[PDB]
Amino acid sequence: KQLRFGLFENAQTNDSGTATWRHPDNQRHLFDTLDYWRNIAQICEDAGLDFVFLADAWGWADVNGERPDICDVEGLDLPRLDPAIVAAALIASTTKLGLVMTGSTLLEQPYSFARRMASLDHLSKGRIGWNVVTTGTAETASAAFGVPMVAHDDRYDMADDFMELVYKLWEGAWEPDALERDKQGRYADPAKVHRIDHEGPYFRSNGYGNTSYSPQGTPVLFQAGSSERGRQFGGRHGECIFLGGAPIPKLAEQVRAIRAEAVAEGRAADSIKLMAAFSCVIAPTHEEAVQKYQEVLDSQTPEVAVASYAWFTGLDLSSYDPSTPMSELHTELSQTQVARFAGLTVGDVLADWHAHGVRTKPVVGTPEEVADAIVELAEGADLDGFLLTPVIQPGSTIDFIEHVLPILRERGVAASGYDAPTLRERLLGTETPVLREDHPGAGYRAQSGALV
Amino acid sequence: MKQLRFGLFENAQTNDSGTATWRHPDNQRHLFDTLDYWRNIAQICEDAGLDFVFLADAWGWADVNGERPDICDVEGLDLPRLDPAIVAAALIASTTKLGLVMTGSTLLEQPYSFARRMASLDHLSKGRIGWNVVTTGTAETASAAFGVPMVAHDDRYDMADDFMELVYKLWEGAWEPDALERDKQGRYADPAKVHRIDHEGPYFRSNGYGNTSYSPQGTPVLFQAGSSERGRQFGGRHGECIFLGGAPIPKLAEQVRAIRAEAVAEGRAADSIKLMAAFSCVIAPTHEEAVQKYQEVLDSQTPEVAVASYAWFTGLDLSSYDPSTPMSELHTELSQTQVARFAGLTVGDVLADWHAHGVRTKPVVGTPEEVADAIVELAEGADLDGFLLTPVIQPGSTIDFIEHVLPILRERGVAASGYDAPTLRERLLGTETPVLREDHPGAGYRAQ
Repeated sequence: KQLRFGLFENAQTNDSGTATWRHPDNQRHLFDTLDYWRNIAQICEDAGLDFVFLADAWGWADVNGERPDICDVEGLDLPRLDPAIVAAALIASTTKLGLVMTGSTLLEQPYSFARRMASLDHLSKGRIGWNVVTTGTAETASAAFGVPMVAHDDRYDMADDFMELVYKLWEGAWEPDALERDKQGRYADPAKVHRIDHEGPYFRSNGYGNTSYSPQGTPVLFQAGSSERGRQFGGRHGECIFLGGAPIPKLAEQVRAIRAEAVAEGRAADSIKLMAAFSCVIAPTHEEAVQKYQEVLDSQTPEVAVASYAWFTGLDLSSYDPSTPMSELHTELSQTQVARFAGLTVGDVLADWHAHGVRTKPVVGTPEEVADAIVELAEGADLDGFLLTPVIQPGSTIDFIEHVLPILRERGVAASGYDAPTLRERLLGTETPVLREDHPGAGYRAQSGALV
Repeated sequence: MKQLRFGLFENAQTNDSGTATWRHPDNQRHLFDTLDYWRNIAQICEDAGLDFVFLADAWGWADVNGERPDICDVEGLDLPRLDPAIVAAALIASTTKLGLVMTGSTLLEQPYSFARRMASLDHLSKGRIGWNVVTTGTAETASAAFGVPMVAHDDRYDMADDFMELVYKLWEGAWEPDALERDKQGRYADPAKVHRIDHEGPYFRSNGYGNTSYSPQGTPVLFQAGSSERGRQFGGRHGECIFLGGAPIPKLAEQVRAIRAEAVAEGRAADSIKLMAAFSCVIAPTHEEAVQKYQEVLDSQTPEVAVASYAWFTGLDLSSYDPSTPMSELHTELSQTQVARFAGLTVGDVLADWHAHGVRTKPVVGTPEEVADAIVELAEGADLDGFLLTPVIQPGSTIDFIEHVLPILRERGVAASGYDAPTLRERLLGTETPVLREDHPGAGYRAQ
């Protein structure tokens, strides 16, 4: 089993509730220059990484109903760039690297979104993926768009309706061989160009699709929802599921559950790929790696943690002493919070948040120790790959590539280069660039008997 | 002496404007869906010092009597196409000075995500982005695709005004130009320089912060075309560069004066709005070889195309009349307004004109000196600031203009020798910095 590796990026300086931008080796304060992205992409492509994944966000920080000064002083939330634009600009400087971007079913218009993603897939020759997001933090983003809030219980129903429409546009509107472009013959075969018809609870569309059938048809579908409804959505539509950090026995159960959901959806258990978020700090000795991790933590302003904790969870902890038990708060807590905080103090909670926010806890050690950790995760939890989540850029990515990946390649668990041109062929380990027949999007193909 | 600016009119699809010469052996835009076609075009333009490449856009498709007929696919008349923002982003990495201008529709875009998309292009390109502000579109097809109702024809410019006010607030007022400090020993950004916007218009609403900080140009260079009195009022308020269609010097000159008067009425300097005329040509060493070169272009287009695309573009289906019939005499209601121009022409005459150029301008056909003389006479007679080159065959029409006509214009001193500034606004408007002029309405939305 050869594992796949991708890089997690954000088109902004800080991510995931942390703020290590002041670290002397951190360069992502330069996120708004193309040279930052060209350098990152060339590092990944020279190493044979399977893809770079661009996360996204639409909203901003909300601490007690306002956006406090510390959000600007430490660049906690803003500004950012549009990931589709970054992805498109990286097409020109890469040839094999996959490019994966977040796109929101809550805020995108499906018809223009389908044309945009298919245009990326044409120009890149089949290297595009889409991380399907439905939630976010939604409250700020909705006021930015002037649109009403969609209840949390309906967001995945809206996402289901969104998927049905983009499947019609990507798979049902133009047959794969419709374009002929023979100057002495036909431009296109009119019998292979179809009007679509869609009338759902949230979206409606009637008529032709702008873009013809792209090299992959549908971009590789990534998904990371962790709620019960979110895992059902991923088991039905996701080809690659991103899992956040957890102990090996918990990851193993999550993987088992997701494969079982895929099976209940009529898909082969191994036709869905599971990739875990993975962070590391690498140095030539274990003691130096521990010290290097401490220096990352020391680079974050101490006041950040309590602000970003309130933003991400809604719980404001600023007024309390660090020794205050989490049982003795003023507010009442969901049951979930009382179980997770059992025996902890405010200082415990903020110190843990300071260290990694919602990012995975890093594996800290020598190159061989980090490589051993990767193999134990993969064998212990039945994983198909890892999403590298850097703590400092570009250094965290360079360190992994230069010191860890060679050990993994020697051990036979990482590939040596690029043996397939499209993202789907490489990730799904097939010689077919289009969706599998047991995937829902395949049911919309006109050449296979779909309606209209 | 006025130094004219030049841009290239492109389309992210094979055929445009109701014509279809894709079958010509030298036409390469059947490969519009490959990056190599666009890399090549952009490199030709940038090496020549052309100010920009302009990517038009469309969301609809052909309608003839409520059908999309088979000829549309057999000849690629309308579809398929690519998204022009994605093409433009992909050209950033292979260019350094070239302007990238793209159509964006105020009828269909959401202003908050559009503002972020355009400012992201502007950041990554270092201030080379333009936006052709489109306020029209087939309320039938494009709106059935999006599942939204037809915004009333007589309210489209009111909706566009509200769109503009909001994207101005996001681009100019949400983040001050120097808000980002990125000092690891100091502050990342100055909180006093990051502002919540509040907008409550008849069509759009937004409350909160903007995703993108102040981009190199602030606002993309604003292009506009629109013939009506209301469209001239809109262009005179918002447009920095105005595209005019094909017209003889007297009418072109009157349109230039009217548009500058509208800019003046909005408190702008009369010369701070630039007028660019569409221009097409076929060039060859002798006049006779140029006539023959054009004829081969016309001969490459299938005869049955013209009557089909004419019905699509105008709603008038001429397919059932023999070519002898005249248009003032047989069948169907005409508007008392439009159809006078049909006097003294047969059906075959209309379709022969339409076959030649569709909605594009009639090409100037001749020698390099004849084409250069046409350009200078248009510019001097109409007080134009530049020209939008519309090719008949790509890439050859662009190559021929660059290799044979542009040197003459430069030798005569009516075109600059090369790039004079790195950003699009500095080149087109002569500003001292890349940001909007202080007398442009968009600058009124800057903070303080």
